[PDB]
Amino acid sequence: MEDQLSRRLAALRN
Amino acid sequence: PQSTAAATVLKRAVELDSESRYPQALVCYQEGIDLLLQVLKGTKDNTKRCNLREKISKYMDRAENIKKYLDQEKEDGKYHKQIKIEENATGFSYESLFREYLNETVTEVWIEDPYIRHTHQLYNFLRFCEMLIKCKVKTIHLLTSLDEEQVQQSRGLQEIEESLRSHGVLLEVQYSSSIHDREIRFNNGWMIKIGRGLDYFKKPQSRFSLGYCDFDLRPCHETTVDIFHKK
Amino acid sequence: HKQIKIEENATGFSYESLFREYLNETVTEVWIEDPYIRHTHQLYNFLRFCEMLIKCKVKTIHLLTSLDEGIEQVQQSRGLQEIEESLRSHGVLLEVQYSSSIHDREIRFNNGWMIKIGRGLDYFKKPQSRFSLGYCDFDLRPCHETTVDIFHK
Repeated sequence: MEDQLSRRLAALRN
Repeated sequence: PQSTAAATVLKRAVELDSESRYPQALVCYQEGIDLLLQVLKGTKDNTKRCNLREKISKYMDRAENIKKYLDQEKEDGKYHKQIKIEENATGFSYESLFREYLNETVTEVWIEDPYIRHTHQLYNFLRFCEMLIKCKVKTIHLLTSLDEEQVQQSRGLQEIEESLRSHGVLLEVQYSSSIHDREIRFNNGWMIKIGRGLDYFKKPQSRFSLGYCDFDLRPCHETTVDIFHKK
Repeated sequence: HKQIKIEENATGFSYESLFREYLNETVTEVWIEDPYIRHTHQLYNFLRFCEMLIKCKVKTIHLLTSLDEGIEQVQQSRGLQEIEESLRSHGVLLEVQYSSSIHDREIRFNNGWMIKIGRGLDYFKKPQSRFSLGYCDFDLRPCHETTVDIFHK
């Protein structure tokens, strides 16, 4: 959960 | 205390989203989301920890979608407006929805909807064609997914093609089993992406319940509608 | 007052279109007299009429029709109740009265406006096919030839 969501935040600021 | 600030940011993100300030709304979403992670990775309780996942993943879906559309302006798009159809809402007839984006300059309509198979879906498509002829539409291009039960679809659209031909409107129907993206295109530049497509309606209450013939009074499923322009 | 002739096989004459002019936020009560609201398609004709009466803010509707002598009376009365029930859930008072003596086709709004149609609400021909245009949008449905008188006091 904290691994699935935090990675999606990286896709935004990519 | 710290999570309270995360609420204000996300609220502003929603406000900007509704005001169609998508570039600014996205950044606020990212900060609102990031603040929720610093709370999620801090909370120890298991019941509250699952509440935040729903909240975060819901916001994340919206944020990621906005980015997709802003990158999608490659000749194809321009995120102009998004109108949310809430669960069991009304006033969303095909006429009321495409009222603004329809005028005399529209002479060719493209529609990609994988779900035009069952009987009610055919009639949904039919009413969509009805309001498209009063305006100056010449040709309508439909692309739907293939059923196989497909006779009702293959013959249903065939009859609609014949009836449209009776008004001088040419209908071109093509099938493809590997489609998913819902897409509406007018040759004036406007494009519309509906979540469910032309199937965001739920079955009426009784045989003579209000909203049986006029879909403005017909309740709807929860779906999203995105508007774009091409110039 | 002005009379309008609807020619045989005419179009663009749905109740939404025909009554668009003499209807606004001022109308809060409607009266309708039509001796033929008995058959299935007629009950739907009346249904679409009510559909466009709340989009506008009407709170009371009075219906006066001739009861069917046959066995179809059962579905007629039952059907109009379901409509009255659905209207009630939207905040509309529907009143249904029967009389095998009335013959005048007359519609009345509480803003001074009132309309007399020749054939009444039943002036729409059957659809050509089961997927022909005008099936759901009665602005594309071929109408029977009739006249309509519109008065105002």
